[PDB]
Amino acid sequence: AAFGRATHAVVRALPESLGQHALRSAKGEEVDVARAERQHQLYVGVLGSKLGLQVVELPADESLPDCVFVEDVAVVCEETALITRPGAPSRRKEVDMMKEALEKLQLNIVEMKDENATLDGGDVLFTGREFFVGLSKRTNQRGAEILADTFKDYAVSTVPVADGLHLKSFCSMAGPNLIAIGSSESAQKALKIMQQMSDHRYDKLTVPDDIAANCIYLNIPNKGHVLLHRTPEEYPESAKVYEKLKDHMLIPVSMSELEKVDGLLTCCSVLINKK
Ligand SMILES: *[C@@](=[N])([C][C])[N][C][C][C][C]([N])C([O])=O
Repeated sequence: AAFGRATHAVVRALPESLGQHALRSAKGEEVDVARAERQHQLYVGVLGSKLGLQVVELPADESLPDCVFVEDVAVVCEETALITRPGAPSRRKEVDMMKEALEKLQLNIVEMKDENATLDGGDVLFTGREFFVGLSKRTNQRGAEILADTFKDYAVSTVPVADGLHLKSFCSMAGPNLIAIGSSESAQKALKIMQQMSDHRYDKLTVPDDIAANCIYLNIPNKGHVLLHRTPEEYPESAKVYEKLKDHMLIPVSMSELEKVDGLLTCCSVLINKK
């Protein structure tokens, strides 16, 4: 029953249409869809092959350029699964194949139908003891409330998010009571507004680069602490910090191509503890 304990992961293959048609907050370089396919296969390979997780791998839909970012379509807590209503109208038909696959895992599904409420999963931080929900261009106040009710079991608190990002675009959990946090002003501000709002003090793992604050933390059997982090070729100074976490089974994972379209590590799966 440890924080980070998982048995299944839900992942979705990226469509060829992601190369040219995936939403991306800024203009960047060309997407090597092949390279992004490799990088995705290596991501899924760690979770399933190396870490023993049962992986649910959904088929790529071409008409949904962003289908590979499954995090944004669902939020799982305990045995309940909140099916979101993404900020991006064009992204809502990913809900459908995720819904149907969460049904095969026997999860308690609650759907966000409220035509006014929006929520991207990436805007949701779950520390194990409460919820922090980002308010952004993808997630609204009304979306936060529906989440607050689905999991009445947990305290929800909201924090304001800048630019064209998610809350987890600069943070995530690095272990039980350890939030990975970016060094930027925007990230520090966010964290401090989160700190004041809880009846608990979280330890902080501060890293130079905000994007590299987005890692995946798992507590898998016989292994203990496991952490997938952005590779040293990508963010060397951030990898330096993780490297110090000695009781953690550090796995470097590349996400350079998908990053072009604002894809980070957490975005690409939904983690599930089936007891
Ligand atoms: C991750 N959860 C970051 C918080 N989601 C990134 C989604 C990127 C995608 N291209 C989109 O929705 O625009």
